[PDB]
Amino acid sequence: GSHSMRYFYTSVSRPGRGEPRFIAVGYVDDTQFVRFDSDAASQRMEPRAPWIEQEGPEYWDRNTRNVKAQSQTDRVDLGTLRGYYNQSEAGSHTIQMMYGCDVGSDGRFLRGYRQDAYDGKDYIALKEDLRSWTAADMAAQTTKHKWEAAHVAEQWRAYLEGTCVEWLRRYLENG
Amino acid sequence: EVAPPEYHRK
Amino acid sequence: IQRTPKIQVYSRHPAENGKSNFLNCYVSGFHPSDIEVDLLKNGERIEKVEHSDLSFSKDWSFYLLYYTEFTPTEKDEYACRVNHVTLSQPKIVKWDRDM
Repeated sequence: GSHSMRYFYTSVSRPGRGEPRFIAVGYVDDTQFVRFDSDAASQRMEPRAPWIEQEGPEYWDRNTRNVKAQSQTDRVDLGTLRGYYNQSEAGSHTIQMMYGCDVGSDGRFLRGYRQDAYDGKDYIALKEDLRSWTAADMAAQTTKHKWEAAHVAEQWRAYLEGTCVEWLRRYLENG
Repeated sequence: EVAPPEYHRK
Repeated sequence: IQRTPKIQVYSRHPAENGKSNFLNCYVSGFHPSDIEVDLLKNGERIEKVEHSDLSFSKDWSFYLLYYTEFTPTEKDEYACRVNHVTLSQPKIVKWDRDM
């Protein structure tokens, strides 16, 4: 059977109540193995499955810094997107992103994906080729034009076809 | 293993 | 967009008085993420109530699993009270051991 590793990020703004809330969960098939919550007291990625606890401190460090840095990108984005849509500063808004990869029964790369949404609807997603973008609207098109000129697709493709598949295979074996 | 942080703004 | 929650109440293991397991409330299909879910025993909020980490389905709507350990009996009634911006009043779904 094939398998999948998927990460789900969620940033919710809260005007007059501090920085946005950031939650990140990682899945290997139907099993959640890690989690990050900006409102929790540890401020670090945490294990939620037994087979991941064995990972080293460098892993936890790296994964913690990476998700946090992503959360900061999301807060700049929450502002940018409010302007694109011309909404008030008082409302709360959401940015969601799911990304992952599927491997075959033999653990070979099958598919990869990186998709995001604004306020529960599609915004910008990377096409199957992992080389081009699909913009769901006018606002996303603005993003697409910037991104197609800065080659952010190549950055994601390297991860989705490289790092993603290789770690999924590690998780599959350790679990 | 999480993807590197997105550096490109929307 | 704003979508209203679906609520499913069920026990971790098939209900049989004299045994034990957890009463579960799975809320899904909602947006935004702000939501309040309570497990009630005969109409009172159960003090203990754990829940999973915020995740979402392909359509971006959220889902949460709330659970608590309990002892199923003939008399004790169980329910899940949910509050969300999309509702006028907190929706309550009673636990039916046959579902």
